[PDB]
Amino acid sequence: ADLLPRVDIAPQITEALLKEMSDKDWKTRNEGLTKLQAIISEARLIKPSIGDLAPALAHRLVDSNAKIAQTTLAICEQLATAMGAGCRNHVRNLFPGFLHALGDNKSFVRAAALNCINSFGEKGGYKEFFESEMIADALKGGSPALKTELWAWLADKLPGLPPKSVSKEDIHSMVPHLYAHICDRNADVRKNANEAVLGIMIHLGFDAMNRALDKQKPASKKDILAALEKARPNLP
Repeated sequence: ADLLPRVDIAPQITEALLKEMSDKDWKTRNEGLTKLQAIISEARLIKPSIGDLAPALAHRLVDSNAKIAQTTLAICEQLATAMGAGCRNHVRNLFPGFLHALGDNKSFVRAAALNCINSFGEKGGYKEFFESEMIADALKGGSPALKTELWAWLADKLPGLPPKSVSKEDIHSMVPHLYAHICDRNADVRKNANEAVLGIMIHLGFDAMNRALDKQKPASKKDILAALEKARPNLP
């Protein structure tokens, strides 16, 4: 922890607040989030201890009501700012929900989701995103919009992350999806997955990716190998 004065808001995350947040009526859930927003604003800077709030927010990130889901993204961004480095403590709960919102039909929601991701990344470190196959699981069953956004993000971020901040094994888990999506039926997915080849290789290296190609025997081996060969001369 840094040496800033930080308020512990855990005592304010009451059973009643959580119950209101999870009411069957979306307007009532919204009232809960309204109270939550005020709690965070009034504290300004907070400790990482938030009671059972993180799993509660995770459910709201994937709320069946779009307004609630959007409001929750805004609250998570507010939470990141208030918590600073402590936000890494809650990545396992919240990141899957952020990733899922990247698949939204509406660009402003995808943007809010990206902003949450990058806020948590900057404040708590990107290291916690590359664990437990959260990214691979999102890519796996992913909508075209999600795959488009997520490959762009990986292509953008991986080349600038030091190896210590990225689990090699978690990057390995992305490789089958990379090899499929390089050939995706969707032109945006194809473009962005190809752009991510270099970033993946910066962390795994050519030999490991080529071994994966041989072992996994995906379709279009010639095109996958071509992509690996195209990226290699651009490695650091």
